[PDB]
Amino acid sequence: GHMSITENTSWNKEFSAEAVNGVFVLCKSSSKSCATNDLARASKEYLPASTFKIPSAIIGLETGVIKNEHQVFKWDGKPRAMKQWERDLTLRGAIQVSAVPVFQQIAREVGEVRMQKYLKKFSYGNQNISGGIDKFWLEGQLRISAVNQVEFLESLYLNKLSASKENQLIVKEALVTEAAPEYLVHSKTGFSGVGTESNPGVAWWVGWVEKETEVYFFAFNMDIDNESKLPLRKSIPTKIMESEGIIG
Amino acid sequence: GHMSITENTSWNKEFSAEAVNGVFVLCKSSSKSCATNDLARASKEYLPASTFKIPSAIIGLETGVIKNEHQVFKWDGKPRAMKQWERDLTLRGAIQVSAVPVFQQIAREVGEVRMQKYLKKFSYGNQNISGGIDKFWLEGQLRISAVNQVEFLESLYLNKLSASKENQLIVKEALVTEAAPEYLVHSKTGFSGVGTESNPGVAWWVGWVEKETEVYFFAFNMDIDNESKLPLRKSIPTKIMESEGIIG
Repeated sequence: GHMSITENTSWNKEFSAEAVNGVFVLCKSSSKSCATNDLARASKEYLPASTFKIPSAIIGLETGVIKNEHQVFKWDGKPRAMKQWERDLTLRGAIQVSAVPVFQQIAREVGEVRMQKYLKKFSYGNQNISGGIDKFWLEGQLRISAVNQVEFLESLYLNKLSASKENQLIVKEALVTEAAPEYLVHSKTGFSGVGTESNPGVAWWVGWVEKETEVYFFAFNMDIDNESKLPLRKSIPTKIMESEGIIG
Repeated sequence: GHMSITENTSWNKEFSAEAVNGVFVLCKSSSKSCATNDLARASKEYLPASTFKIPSAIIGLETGVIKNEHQVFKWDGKPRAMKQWERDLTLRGAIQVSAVPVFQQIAREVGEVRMQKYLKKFSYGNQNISGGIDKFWLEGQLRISAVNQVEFLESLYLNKLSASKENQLIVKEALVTEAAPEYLVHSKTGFSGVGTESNPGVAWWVGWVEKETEVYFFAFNMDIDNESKLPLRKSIPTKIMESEGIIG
């Protein structure tokens, strides 16, 4: 891209408090003005986990696998890994509750050939989908950096991905997580799991904030080996955005 | 259209509690299953006031007067009737804070001819934009019923208005007023003024609620001659919707 990124070690204060190894990337207006606590980690690539439901939803719409925004994903009554998935869901519903089996079936119907095509068009991380069509974003070799997330979300915000504008808009409405008269957040979490010995998992929070006529893009990730640390994925970025005057 | 509407006089309870003359229309799934406290008033046409900045936004975008969803509406410094308008505004911001001058200006640009044609394509009320190219929906001759509002909003929800799908989606995102996992409200208020004792003005609340995989369309209006009653345009529909198990 044409990203211009400045390291700002003052942000590390928010991480040391809870002994978190992670990165926050925050861009005002565009990728031409980004800041981070850690330039090295900003460009390091991790498993996307549920953040991948953003490209996946757009690819589902583009291919016709998802017929339109009113598509209902019916639950077959068989056990699913979380109780909050054991129910019929809309597209927004499935994204918001990170309904993995819904997106596993989307991925299967999209198929390897089309999936590869679109991750190339989107410049989505290392674009490596190998090893199983219904789990490459969960435990396979797909990797993306915080910098790449921000660039990808900026394109989405601008309707500049190689997808119809209407498909980008549908997926954006599905990502709205806070709506006030002059404060709108689009965001998505992810969590790969707790990893293995000496190879922690990754937790994500990515999105953008529209406050007045200003827009801020963000991507956070952190190493995680314990599920009780999970809420830090939103609290640390929230604190940093508060200190910048974005939130509150 | 094909609306099927049943009168249920029990709802009148939440009106008489407050000495309000008004109507509420509430439809589950589609206009094929609607209910109201008062059939006659449901079809009676009133000034849309700020609820007109839904069709006018679409018209704005369809005509080119609004270039896209990222257009900024620049303030000029000159006073406006309220403080919250004295600032630049996104399309969303202006809808959500209900910036009359922004929309006055949009109407002027679209002009009477284009406005007439589109209000006809949209079957919007009595389609009378007389005596105020920039005032017809606030003081002029334009009238629309609760039933018509509902049918219009369902059209918008389904992307079935005579406008590109993308413009419908742009305006829909601007109407989001509440966003939770599994609960999404799109909505828009209106007021027109306190009028007289003989001829009181009207207050509106219109929109839809997506809950689980269900959708509910609503339109409320009421007679209003005292500004202190203005929040009832929300509390009465809210109480009716709660008792239907909707406000989760």
